[PDB]
Amino acid sequence: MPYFLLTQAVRTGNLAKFNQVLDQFGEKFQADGTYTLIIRLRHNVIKTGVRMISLSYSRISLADIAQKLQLDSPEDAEFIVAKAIRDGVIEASINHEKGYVQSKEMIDIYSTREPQLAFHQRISFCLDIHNMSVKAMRFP
Amino acid sequence: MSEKKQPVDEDNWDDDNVEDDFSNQLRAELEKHGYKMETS
Amino acid sequence: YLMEGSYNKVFLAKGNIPAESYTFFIDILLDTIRDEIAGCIEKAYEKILFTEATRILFFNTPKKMTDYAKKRGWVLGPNNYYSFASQQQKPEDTTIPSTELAKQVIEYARQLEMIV
Amino acid sequence: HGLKGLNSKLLDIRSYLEKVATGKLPINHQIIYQLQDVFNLLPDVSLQEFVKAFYLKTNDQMVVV
Amino acid sequence: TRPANHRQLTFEEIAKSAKITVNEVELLVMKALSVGLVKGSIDEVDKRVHMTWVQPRVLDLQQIKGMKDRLEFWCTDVKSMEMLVEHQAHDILT
Repeated sequence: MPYFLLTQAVRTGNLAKFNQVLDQFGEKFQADGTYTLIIRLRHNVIKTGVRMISLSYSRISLADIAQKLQLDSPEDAEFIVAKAIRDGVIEASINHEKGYVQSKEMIDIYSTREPQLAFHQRISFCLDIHNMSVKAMRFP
Repeated sequence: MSEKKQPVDEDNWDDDNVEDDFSNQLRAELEKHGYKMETS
Repeated sequence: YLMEGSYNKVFLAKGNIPAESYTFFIDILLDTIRDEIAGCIEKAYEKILFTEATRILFFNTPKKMTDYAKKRGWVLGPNNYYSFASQQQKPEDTTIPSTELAKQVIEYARQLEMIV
Repeated sequence: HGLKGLNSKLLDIRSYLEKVATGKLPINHQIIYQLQDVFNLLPDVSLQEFVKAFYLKTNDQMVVV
Repeated sequence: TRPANHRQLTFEEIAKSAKITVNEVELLVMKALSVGLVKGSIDEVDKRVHMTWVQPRVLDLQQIKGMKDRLEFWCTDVKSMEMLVEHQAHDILT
């Protein structure tokens, strides 16, 4: 129960809700020794919050996503999106005047590319089990 | 296991996975969406 | 604060530290942050104004941003900086990988013959 | 098909070069270059001129894989 | 003459060699369709004339030398990678 509502505050980007979970439910976390992540999980949730918005919208403005994710300032938003591009999280282009962020739909992943290339690992996974069944059959 | 370390230390439950998304987001909601009628 | 990033909040916390002896390391903490202004901010932004980049770099008109105009290259514009051209290098990415796609079918058809 | 296909390729292309040297006639004529140019619908030379057949190359391997 | 393709051709190139005006390129290349030297349909959006098949005529001493360059090149390229098909896949056959 103390560890339950935690992930329920991870799905949301509210700071007041996330910090209240750490205060009340932090006692249960002491026995687990999981406190290492609580400092870096704040940076994890802000990536989930921006991924929720970036996947739901074509263009997302920095000023509109500012208070919606409550970054509260334009300057640190330029620092987050910069590191989001460094981590390959977001494809969004940014037009700096005030500024604002203007992105576009990413495509061309298509069909002929990803599924057949992933199927190389799928069949190589399956054909090995054919040997695993033969090896297990040889003992009896 | 029971060996080694670990011994030392429809239903509504299934819908509760989605239902908790209603708790932290947009309530249910009737009243607010019912108040939006006369707003604009 | 390095994940904010800071820049700003670090230097405000750099005002009061016990520390003690951190004075030598916060100078190296500078250089590892200072070279990130060029690395982090782009790619990719369009154009950022002159004094906007100076707000993070502090000073007044240092030779560091002058060294950036050399190192980055990138662009030195009047009263502004540009990312031309464009945003940058315009990746296609390549029409060559159609080759290696035929290479993937080589060993893939071979795995179908291994069973057989 | 590569062996027997490209060996007669080399045997004839060496005799076709021999034409200018000696053994002329055969001029031939004209049957030699005529159907060779029918072979020329695709050369295929550098590099493969498959820009239109590139996406179609893997697209034929699409469902087979 | 060229190895092409480089199959579809731009009207300005026909307007260079054949030195014909843009409005007359239609009658030009489409009449060759009935003669039978080329069957290639014409792309009239960019006004580029596409070619199909080919009409060979005679031969020259530079054509044989030009042949051995671009003919045997098909022989040396395919047989080189054909050995790669023989090399790796001879084990799964035996």
